[PDB]
Amino acid sequence: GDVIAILQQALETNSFRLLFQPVISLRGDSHENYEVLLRLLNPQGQEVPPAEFLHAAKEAGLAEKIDRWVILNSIKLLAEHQTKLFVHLSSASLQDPGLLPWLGVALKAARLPPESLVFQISEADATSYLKQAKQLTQGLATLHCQAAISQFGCSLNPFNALKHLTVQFIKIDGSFVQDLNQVENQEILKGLIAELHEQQKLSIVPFVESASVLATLWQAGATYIQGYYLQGPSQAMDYDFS
Ligand SMILES: Nc1nc2c(ncn2[C@@H]2O[C@@H]3COP(=O)(O)O[C@H]4[C@@H](O)[C@H](n5cnc6c(=O)[nH]c(N)nc65)O[C@@H]4COP(=O)(O)O[C@H]3[C@H]2O)c(=O)[nH]1
Repeated sequence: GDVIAILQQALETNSFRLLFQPVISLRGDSHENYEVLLRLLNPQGQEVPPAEFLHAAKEAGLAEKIDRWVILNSIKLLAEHQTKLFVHLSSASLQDPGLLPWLGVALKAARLPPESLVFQISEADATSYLKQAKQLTQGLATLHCQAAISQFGCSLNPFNALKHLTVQFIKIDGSFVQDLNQVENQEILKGLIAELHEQQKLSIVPFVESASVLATLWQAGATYIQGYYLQGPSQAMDYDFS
């Protein structure tokens, strides 16, 4: 239609919804972690997935505003439990010199505890905008936020990026848990996890949709898992982590 007109209006009328998908600790950590996922609410009140609007938003100069809406609301809902939220950043926000100054004031205004937010950057974006990702993640550390790289492991030399960035969590690409009946894929997954741990990064493995995969990941040493098998995205944070 005019997705752009709809987005412009949505940003001014709270016509978005946050969903939450729990991230589960396998090694005894007590935080109640959730990933925040965004849905646009169309004029009929239906949830529309990021695939249908984030691209057009960025091209129309709206991506930073969408990220600020998500972050502002995450900070709020959080404030309302040892909860930690994983929040996505678009590439536009990576490049935005105003993000850090604004985030600093936004955190203080809600009186948010340290280590409450983890900002997620895709591997592709971390690599494409390496200098900006370096600066942003260093700044996040100064503000006592954490950071993560998601969709990890698909670039030619995925570990090189970590030489430059300040990140505590690494969320590997969902492709790595497909076809785990093949021993080659088991070995690839195990090696990836092992190398992340050598680098003292916490591994998160998503797309867990089966007991065999859950068990394989647990034996491979993954520090956290996520997937429909545990719980899909929901409007409420009521997962039983205990
Ligand atoms: N097959 C399968 N799928 C699963 C499973 N568990 C979760 N998913 C879905 O897999 C996608 C994971 O997010 P992402 O791909 O890393 O990447 C995200 C991220 O790049 C972007 N995104 C979503 N929310 C936000 C947001 O708040 N801000 C920004 N900047 N980007 C967002 O949109 C992408 C897609 O998000 P979603 O449509 O919510 O789609 C999500 C999630 O709903 C599973 O076990 N199996």
